[PDB]
Amino acid sequence: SKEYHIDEEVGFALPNPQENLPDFYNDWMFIAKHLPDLIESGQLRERVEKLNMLSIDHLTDHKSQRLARLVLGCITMAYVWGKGHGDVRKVLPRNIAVPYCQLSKKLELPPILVYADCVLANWKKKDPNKPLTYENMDVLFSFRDGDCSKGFFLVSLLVEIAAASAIKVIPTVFKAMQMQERDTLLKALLEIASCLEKALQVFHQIHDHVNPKAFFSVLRIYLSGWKGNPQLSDGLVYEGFWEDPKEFGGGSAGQSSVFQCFDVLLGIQQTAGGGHAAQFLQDMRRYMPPAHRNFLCSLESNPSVREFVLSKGDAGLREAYDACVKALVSLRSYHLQIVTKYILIPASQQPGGTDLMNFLKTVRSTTEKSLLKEG
Ligand code: HEM
Ligand SMILES: c1ccc(-c2cnc[nH]2)cc1
Repeated sequence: SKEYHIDEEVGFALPNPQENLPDFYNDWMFIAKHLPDLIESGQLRERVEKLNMLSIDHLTDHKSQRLARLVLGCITMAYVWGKGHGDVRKVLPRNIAVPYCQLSKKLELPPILVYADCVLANWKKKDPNKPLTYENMDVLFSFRDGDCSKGFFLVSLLVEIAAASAIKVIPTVFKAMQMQERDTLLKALLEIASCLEKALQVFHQIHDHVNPKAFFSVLRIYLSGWKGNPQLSDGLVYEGFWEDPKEFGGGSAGQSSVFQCFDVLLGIQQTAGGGHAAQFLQDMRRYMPPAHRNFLCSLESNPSVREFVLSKGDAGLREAYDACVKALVSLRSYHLQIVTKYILIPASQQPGGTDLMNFLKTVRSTTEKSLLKEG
């Protein structure tokens, strides 16, 4: 279980992320902490081009390597996208590309900013004795003033944390199936449903902290990657590390282990078949920390909860199972309504969307298809 790097309180999020690196990395830190100013005044690219190549050896534990990935990922997005108006750099200068690629190799993550960087490791409490609540929290790194990165990253994190309450019930579910403990199983499924239902109320905060225009025209640009992307159609050159340009997708909650883990738990076969949705979410597991992709693989290998419940002729168990599935459907329906507000409407107002909505609707429909009763 410890091999899976799951926290009792914060689940897949990194507990108490580190905020400072060794003084040896001050040159990186200085750029990452001043991105909005450096990007806006046109100083960011020259500063990156001027860095000396720093060795990754003095980053000696997981938390410091994770902070360094966050730093280097944010700087890389700023260097590639610049001021976010379509002037793009196609080559990442060796003095940053090399350590970023070596550090990424060591962490078994791709050399692009991922969800586990900009959400799961990108946070702090304001006051260490107050709860994990939005008002008591902040992000460590933003891209531009007004980009709403705080509201976007933290609300994602707060959903991620609410879902965590359900993760610790998972071994109860499997124990109860194998021990033939019907009441324990039912109580465990109801508890999972309850937490997933709570996570939905958390998502409502998106409307308070994120504004559609800033999201659509700024933050979305900085989180974009270079896979299937016409602005960088062969991907990015990581100078001095690979000879040929490489394609990696940009930051995506398709990379969240929370939602992928409940679909697997419940037998929702989100990654089955050869369709586009299934392959994208399968591919995103490559963008998750290895301990969390290990967790998902081990869930896949357990007896099927859905098969257990379907074979008992037990209405209580069916209804509890269905409450879990329904909770995921309600989350995904609410999320679709967010996407209409934050992407479809802004894109209509500026002087594509259907493929996005069709991906999301495929995943919601696959979830709905798992209901045992029409729920
Ligand atoms: C402004 C708010 C948001 C917008 C515009 C938005 C947009 C999108 C888009 C475009 C995708 C498709 C995948 C991709 O392009 O990378 C997606 C997928 C997804 N988003 Fe969001 N999102 C928002 C907030 C959230 C939050 C707060 C969460 C909670 C962690 C979340 C969880 C998901 C999940 C899990 C997927 C994968 C599909 C699924 O499992 O249903 N999103 N989102
Ligand atoms: C950081 C935080 C959230 C996201 C996201 C939300 N929905 C899809 N991706 C991507 C990066």
